[PDB]
Amino acid sequence: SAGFDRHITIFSPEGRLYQVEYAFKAINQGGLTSVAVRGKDCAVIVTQKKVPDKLLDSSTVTHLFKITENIGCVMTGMTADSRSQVQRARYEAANWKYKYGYEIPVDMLCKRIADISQVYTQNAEMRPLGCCMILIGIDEEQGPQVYKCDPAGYYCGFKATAAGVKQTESTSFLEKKVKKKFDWTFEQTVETAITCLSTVLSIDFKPSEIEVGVVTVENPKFRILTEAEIDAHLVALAE
Amino acid sequence: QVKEQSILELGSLLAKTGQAAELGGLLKYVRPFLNSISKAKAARLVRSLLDLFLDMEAATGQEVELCLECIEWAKSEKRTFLRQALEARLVSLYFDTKRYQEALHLGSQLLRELKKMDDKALLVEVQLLESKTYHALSNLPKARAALTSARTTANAIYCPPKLQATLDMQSGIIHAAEEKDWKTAYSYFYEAFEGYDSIDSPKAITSLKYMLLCKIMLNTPEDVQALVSGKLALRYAGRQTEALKCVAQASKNRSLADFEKALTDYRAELRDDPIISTHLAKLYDNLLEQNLIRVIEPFSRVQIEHISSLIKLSKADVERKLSQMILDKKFHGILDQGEGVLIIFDEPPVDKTYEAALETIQNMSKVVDSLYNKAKKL
Amino acid sequence: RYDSRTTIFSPEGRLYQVEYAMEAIGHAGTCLGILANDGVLLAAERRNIHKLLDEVFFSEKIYKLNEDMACSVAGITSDANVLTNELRLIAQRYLLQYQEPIPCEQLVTALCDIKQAYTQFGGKRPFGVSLLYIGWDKHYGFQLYQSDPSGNYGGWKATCIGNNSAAAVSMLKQDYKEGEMTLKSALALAIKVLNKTMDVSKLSAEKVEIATLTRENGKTVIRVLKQKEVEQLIKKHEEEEAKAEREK
Amino acid sequence: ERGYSFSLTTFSPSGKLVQIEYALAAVAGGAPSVGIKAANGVVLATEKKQKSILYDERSVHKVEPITKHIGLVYSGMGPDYRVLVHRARKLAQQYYLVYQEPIPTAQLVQRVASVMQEYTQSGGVRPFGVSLLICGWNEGRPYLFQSDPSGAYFAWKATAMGKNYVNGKTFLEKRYNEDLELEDAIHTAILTLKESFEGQMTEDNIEVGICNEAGFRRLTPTEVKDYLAAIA
Amino acid sequence: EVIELPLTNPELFQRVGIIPPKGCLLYGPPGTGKTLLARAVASQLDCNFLKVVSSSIVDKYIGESARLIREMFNYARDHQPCIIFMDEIDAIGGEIQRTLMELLNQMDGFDTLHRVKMIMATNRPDTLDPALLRP
Amino acid sequence: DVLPPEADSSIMMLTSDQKPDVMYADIGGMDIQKQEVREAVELPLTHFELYKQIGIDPPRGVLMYGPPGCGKTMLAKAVAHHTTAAFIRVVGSEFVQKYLGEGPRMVRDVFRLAKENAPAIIFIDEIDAIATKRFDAQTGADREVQRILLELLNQMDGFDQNVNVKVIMATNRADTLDPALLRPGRLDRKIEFPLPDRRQKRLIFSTITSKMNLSEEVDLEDYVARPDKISGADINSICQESGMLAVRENRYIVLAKDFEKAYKTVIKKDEQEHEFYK
Amino acid sequence: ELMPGASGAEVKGVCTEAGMYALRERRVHVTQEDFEMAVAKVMQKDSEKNMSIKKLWK
Ligand SMILES: Nc1ncnc2c1ncn2[C@@H]1O[C@H](COP(=O)(O)OP(=O)(O)O)[C@@H](O)[C@H]1O
Ligand SMILES: Nc1ncnc2c1ncn2[C@@H]1O[C@H](COP(=O)(O)OP(=O)(O)O)[C@@H](O)[C@H]1O
Ligand SMILES: [Mg+2]
Repeated sequence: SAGFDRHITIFSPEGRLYQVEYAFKAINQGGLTSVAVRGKDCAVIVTQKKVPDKLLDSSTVTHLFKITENIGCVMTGMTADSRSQVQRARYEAANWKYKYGYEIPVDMLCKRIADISQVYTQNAEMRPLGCCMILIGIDEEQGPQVYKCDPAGYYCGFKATAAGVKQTESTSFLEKKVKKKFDWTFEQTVETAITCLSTVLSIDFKPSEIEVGVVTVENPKFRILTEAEIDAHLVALAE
Repeated sequence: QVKEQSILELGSLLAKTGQAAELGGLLKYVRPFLNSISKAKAARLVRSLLDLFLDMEAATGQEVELCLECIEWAKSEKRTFLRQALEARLVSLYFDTKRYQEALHLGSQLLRELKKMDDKALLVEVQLLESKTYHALSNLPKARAALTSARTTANAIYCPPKLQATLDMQSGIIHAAEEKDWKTAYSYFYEAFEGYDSIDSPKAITSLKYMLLCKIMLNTPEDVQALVSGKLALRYAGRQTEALKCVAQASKNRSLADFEKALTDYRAELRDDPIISTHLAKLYDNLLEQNLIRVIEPFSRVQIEHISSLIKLSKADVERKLSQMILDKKFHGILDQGEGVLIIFDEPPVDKTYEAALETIQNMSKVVDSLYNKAKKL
Repeated sequence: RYDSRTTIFSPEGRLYQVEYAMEAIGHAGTCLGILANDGVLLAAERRNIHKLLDEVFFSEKIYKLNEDMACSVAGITSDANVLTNELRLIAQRYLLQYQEPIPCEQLVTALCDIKQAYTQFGGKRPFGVSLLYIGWDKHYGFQLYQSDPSGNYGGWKATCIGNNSAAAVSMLKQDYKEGEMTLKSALALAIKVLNKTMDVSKLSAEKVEIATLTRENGKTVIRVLKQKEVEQLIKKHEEEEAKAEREK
Repeated sequence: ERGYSFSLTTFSPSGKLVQIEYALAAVAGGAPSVGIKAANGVVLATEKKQKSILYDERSVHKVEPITKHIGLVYSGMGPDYRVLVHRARKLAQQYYLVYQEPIPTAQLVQRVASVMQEYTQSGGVRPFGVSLLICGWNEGRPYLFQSDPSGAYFAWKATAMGKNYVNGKTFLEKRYNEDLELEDAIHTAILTLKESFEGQMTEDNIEVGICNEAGFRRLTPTEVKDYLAAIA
Repeated sequence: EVIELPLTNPELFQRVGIIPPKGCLLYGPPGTGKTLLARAVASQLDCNFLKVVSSSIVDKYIGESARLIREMFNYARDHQPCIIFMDEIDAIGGEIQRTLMELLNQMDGFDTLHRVKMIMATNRPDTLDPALLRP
Repeated sequence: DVLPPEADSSIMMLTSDQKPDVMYADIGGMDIQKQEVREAVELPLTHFELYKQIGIDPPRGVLMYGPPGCGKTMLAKAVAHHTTAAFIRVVGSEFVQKYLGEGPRMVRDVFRLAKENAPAIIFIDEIDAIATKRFDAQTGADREVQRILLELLNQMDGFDQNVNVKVIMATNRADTLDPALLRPGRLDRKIEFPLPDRRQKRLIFSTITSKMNLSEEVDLEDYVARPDKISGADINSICQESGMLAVRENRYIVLAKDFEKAYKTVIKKDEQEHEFYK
Repeated sequence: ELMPGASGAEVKGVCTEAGMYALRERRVHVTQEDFEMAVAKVMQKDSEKNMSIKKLWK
């Protein structure tokens, strides 16, 4: 049964690609968790910021990457593979803008990244990148958009999603959340994201242990909240 | 196109007004029009017109003649599909008219051709009709065989909700008739009720009735009320539902007075239904037997009058029932009509010794015959 | 074991992958070809005949390569498709270069050469397709050819491949008259041998497709027989069997 | 013969390419999909049931257009479906550029089957773990085909692939008639999916596309809801 | 909440009308106090905690089929009242297929008069299969 | 003197105190399967005169095949409870052992024990392990498993006609297994145990919940009418989980909310699914 | 004729199943239709049921 799990191109007798599943398991090897919530007029990503050393430059530990002035991404999994996929996505966005004039939709960013991942899955040349990408962007005529891209090459839009070690619990908490109809304001969206992360981690969430990226209809620019804004959101959440 | 619609609407209005001779004349007059139109359309129209003619209560006796003349017309025009449709509806009419023997004959003479032809829906309908008339003729094994054949053919085609509901009805009826397992009869009746409800057909209420009847036969009458207060059952709540409710209440209270009162009140809904009437009579007889045994344990020489007072029936009915139980090797005792008593005793075993002694006497009678076969050699 | 790769010689000098492809040909549907005076025909069984399968190509086993050539097919579906397309390409390249139809045999050799390549170069599985060729040219007239997954080919007058190929070839050996066989007799022989080889009885026509090749006023018409003529061929076979029953 | 289940370029001693059969098993373990051809056109329906409400139903569409008159649904792996869709669209555009006429359905099916075959003729590359059901309309006639990872394409009148495909086929041959219409086709396809659909058919849980004379169009969720109400 | 009801109040299950829950998996890293928790609750109810040390309780072990079943049943529950555990905490939770079928046959469903409560504490979550997730 | 035969549990030999205590009443809605199994292994041991009258040699082997958790093992239990013969229960995993030649030895020992304690019924449980197709074997393990299958075939229908014993087998697929085992001589009857439908599911719900406290507002039909394809094991799991949910909230009467929660919990069977196989 | 190439034990099974139909109908005789449908039950063949697999070999 499990003797077919050494080459990504080998189908198991049950029709399962085990190497892709192993990349999915490697997604959790980063040890962190990221949650994305799409509000009525904004999208928000919050990721764990684990700096287990006073010597690290906390500025460069960021897992939030700006793929394009309007499209932001949060990475989960191995850091090197995630950064490689980030540069690939940035190059794809630049190529789209150069070849078609207008800015690439987040739809196409995740679609192209998933296509590259699938090509790596079908041709046994490169090991699949065990990094999950979550892209947020204000796509005109559709509002905010949040998309998730996996090592398998399956890209999907989400009202709210999560990735990392605590993915099932965060997704369950969000599923409990997005069901009770509510005014998904920007503050409400950040509140939902932070509450998801705190509930699944049971952490008091000092402002330096998390990173928040924000895109809004009012300003369709990928913005990373400063520590003061994180503190303000946390104290608003507590009361 | 216009002519067909006008004919069908005129037939519907006439059936609403009920002029059987006029409808028959219209059907005869539209016969030349059938050749001028297509085949399936003409079959659909003839089926609709005959259904409208037959549905009304104008039991003038010309229904069978009209069906036979339609069949002879179809044979003249060699329209086999419509011909088999007329035969199937004629079998149904014969079954509904209590003319079971000719229904059986027509079904038997048609089933061969309907097996040859691939129209398996008509074959399923005819097999169900054969099972129905066999059950109405008390030939339970043959009805079960016909129903099983109908189910085997049904699990090879798309059964419409009406056909599936009829299938479940007949399966539940057959299972109820064989009084050995009532849970599956209840399940099949519930399936038929759901299927009939999905199409808002009238027979759905009958299904409900049978389900309630089933819930009484597993001596769990309370659920009958719980079945009446169900989402699908509120719509069908009526006189029949309250009839079965009070019958279930009488069964729960073990009261034959209440049982007879319920039977007398809703005589239209408890005696006009052969299945309901038969099963309720069986249940009443069993309840009478059980109560008679219950009130007979303490006494030894109680009079019939005291038992009649205890169980609240007539003296003659109690005496006849007691004689039946005594004759049928039920509770041991002998009635003394001279003074009025039913004595009870302990039925001495049989004295196995004497029976074995008789067997040994027979055995050595055989041995003596064998010795008579011997001793011929001097 | 010496069967992991197509390019590994067994210690006895046997290419086990090639033999595996040859034996795998037996899984393919029965397709038969008979040569006869002024004609040459192929017949094939439709195999998968499910009622929900629309029949829109009408030639799922018979293909027309050139103007005066046709081929049967028995093997992997994809390999058969690519082999037939490449046969058509070779024939059209020859026609473009020489402005003359390719003389049958050469075409076979051409395709066969390519098949041989897949049995020699590494990293390529042998073409698990064997196919019959019928044709006519200006050199040897009507010709019937047999191909193998190994790329070996041979001229034949009557031969079959696929399911129950041995029984069909034995029946053809028994009931073939060299020199004095016509198109009608060849069709009757094909029908009877298909009936005997196909385990299904009465040999229902829609389960069998027959394509004939005949020369008509210098036009080398290639016909695929519609169902209607196969009905009357089956009826003819049934009535001959009934007449042969008269001996009892 | 487990020793021959790894190489895509190695015949088993029984002459079976086992890896292609494993790809077909992966196909059969996919989401149920049905495709039925009526005298008015073709209908392709599929179950787009997400794992949770979080997934955006309208983000990705399973039933996709290839040309104005050709549509195509799938059963099997998801990511390979997009690659096959892109290659089918590119082949259609190439045919249009060469011949100035929209590609016939049979020709597109043949070219797509060849493309799928290209991934089964070499080691180190995996066969497309998806099966394609392609609808088209040409010459006043509906066309429905199924292309497989093996590169084999047939001309299904009515079929179902994916989970409980045997149940879908068994439901067919009963509710399917060659003289139906596009509306009856839609109803029959929805019922066939209902035979293998777990839960309520929410309008966002089912994707249906119609290949009629006017071309191929994926049904909007409003029409899907209307048809579901007409059926249930 | 999982165990005290079968010990203290077995009659509530009859009140509702359901067989007591047998398989309770306290899965987690070894050496974190799983058996310590079990001994703590056992001492809270002073019930004899017969943790399985394989010998006289091995069931799935394919060396012997039914004699091992006999030892599993008779040694515990019958002789010693109740409260069981198991060793090789992650071995059976994770011929291997036949071993799993025999495990399912061993554990499937037994008489509740005699307690063979399988409080397992497997060390890892990935060492599980859906064949055991049934209540 | 001669001591009385000391025949005991031996291998299994289900004793009168070891009956599974499951009756046909405890089974909800397996009418066709119940009828076939009763005609095969219960009717011959009681009403053999009918078989002699027709002269048909009543069957010796039946196999129940269907999705797991559909009631095959429980039906075997019910047959065991309501039998007058000597029941023997064994799974197709206890046969496969180390020390080659113990599997076939176990098979022949079981069949000899059944012959000695005639009449007897042997319920061979899950059999996909050893009944698989006898393809060309090239290893010791393959040779031994095919040896086990061959011994099973020889014991079931061989030179030594057993007579007065019955063999019952269970399988999930029935597409596998050697045609020699599926021979009409060996396994005469092949009963299918499909997933319960709207009818069978209603009977299963009524049977399982006929013991539970339930409540007036609990309408099982709302759960029967759901189009989800769930098995009898799933029905039992739903009922037990609903009862546990009611108990946890300290309630002696099962309400509809806990039923809905348990049904939603049990229905969820995707787990991960990796969302690309689908 | 209705048994095209059985095993011989399948014939005995056919007779046994015809007798079983007679028993289930509580009769002692056996009819021709009974024998034919018993043949149909005993001749139960398991096809591939996957046209994708069957169409691999053209
Ligand atoms: N909560 C705790 N308090 C005190 N000691 C503990 C606690 N948890 C674990 N320990 C210590 O760690 C060890 C736990 O081992 P245990 O979890 O029983 O391993 P296993 O479950 O594999 O037998 C014991 O030796 C115990 O002394
Ligand atoms: N018809 C039914 N009525 C009541 N309970 C059932 C029914 N079918 C299955 N079950 C429940 O599901 C379980 C099935 O167990 P088992 O017989 O081992 O399944 P299988 O034999 O299919 O593996 C039983 O414990 C029983 O409680
Ligand atoms: Mg079981």
